Amino acid sequence: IEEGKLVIWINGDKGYNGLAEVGKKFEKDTGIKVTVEHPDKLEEKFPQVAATGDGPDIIFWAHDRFGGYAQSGLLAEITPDKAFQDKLYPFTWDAVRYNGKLIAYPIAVEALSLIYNKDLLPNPPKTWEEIPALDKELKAKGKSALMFNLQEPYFTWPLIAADGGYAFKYENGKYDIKDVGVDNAGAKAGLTFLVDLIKNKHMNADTDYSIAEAAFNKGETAMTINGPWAWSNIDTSKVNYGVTVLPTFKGQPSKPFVGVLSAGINAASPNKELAKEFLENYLLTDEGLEAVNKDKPLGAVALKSYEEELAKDPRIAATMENAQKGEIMPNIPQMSAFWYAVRTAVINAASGRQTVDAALAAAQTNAAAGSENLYFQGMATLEKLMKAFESLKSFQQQQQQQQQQQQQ
Ligand SMILES: OC[C@H]1O[C@H](O[C@H]2[C@H](O)[C@@H](O)[C@@H](O)O[C@@H]2CO)[C@H](O)[C@@H](O)[C@@H]1O
Repeated sequence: IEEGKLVIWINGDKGYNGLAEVGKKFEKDTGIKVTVEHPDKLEEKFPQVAATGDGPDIIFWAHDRFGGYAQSGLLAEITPDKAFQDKLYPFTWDAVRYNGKLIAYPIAVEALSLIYNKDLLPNPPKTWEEIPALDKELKAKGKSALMFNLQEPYFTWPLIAADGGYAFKYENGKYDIKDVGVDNAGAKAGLTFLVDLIKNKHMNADTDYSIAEAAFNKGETAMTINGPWAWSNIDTSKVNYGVTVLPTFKGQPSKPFVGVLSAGINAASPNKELAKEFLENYLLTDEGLEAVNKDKPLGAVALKSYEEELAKDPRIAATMENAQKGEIMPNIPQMSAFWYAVRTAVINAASGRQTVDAALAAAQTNAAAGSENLYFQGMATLEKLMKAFESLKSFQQQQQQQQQQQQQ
């Protein structure tokens, strides 16, 4: 990878130009090309391209995926003096800490909130169960109650989790890597509620990120579930919008997974020296954040000096309310598998393709398995077994036939 550039990948829903403004200031001072890019599904791409001349120097993602990448030795260790570490809240350092080493620089705390249209809904609903009633209402008025991305379990998870669904059990400060609360009763109850919305045409399993965004912005649905990055496009559509706590289900709080947006450094990179300089000296400063937060919000930020300001903004105050009630994502390498399972479990359940009981039954077993790396060789084994057992039945039958034809 050409030394004396910085190539940065960051997800497209994020303030990608805000950050590219920061790579200008850097270029001004250092005279270094900073190239911000946003390829679709970077979380999946990075590991394929890492150790190559087309790897990124820096990669932005929530902390969850980084332990994955860390295990595979794709991230360089970051070694910043404690004076610096004191600039940002510790718990953010905690998120990017794997086998006691730091692997990314924390940037932003992200939690989904309930974004609602203050016109169509003067009062937004305090509970999930209120919502079918509020669709009857707005179905009539040509509108819809609620629309959020079903195609990512990030958004579906707060509901599942709400009656004590969990990914991997935390006990003795470690994650019990074979104990998984996807197919537990409250998780089952969570998903069953959501399928019942789809069953009763109160929501539509088609719904992708784009559509949900269109609908709320174009004033067609009273509610979405999203994070602060979404906020900038809704300002634009001048939709009078509030940003509140997600509603209780079975009178328990919605428990979103809380990502920490984090900037890891490609262990392949020659510019690890520069990468650190950029992130510490330019991005993680009240200037370089304000540069992004203006483009598309970071929501709540790792950097304390700035977050002190942003906290007053009662949207970011509501974002932290949701987080407080939710849970920080594990950063274990198993999360990749867990995510895949639940994506599919929720798809299948909402498409009808599988019962709720059946979908989570699988996600359980598949998440506990640890890796999506075995699906091919597994499915091949499974056929091999199926085809054998069929052969066995076939033989039972030729034998029983052959015995009837000797009794004659
Ligand atoms: O949907 C599963 C998905 O959840 C998380 O991804 C979030 C994350 O908080 C942000 O990076 C933001 O861009 O939106 C994403 C949701 O689509 C996990 O970080 C990710 O691994 C997982 O695939």
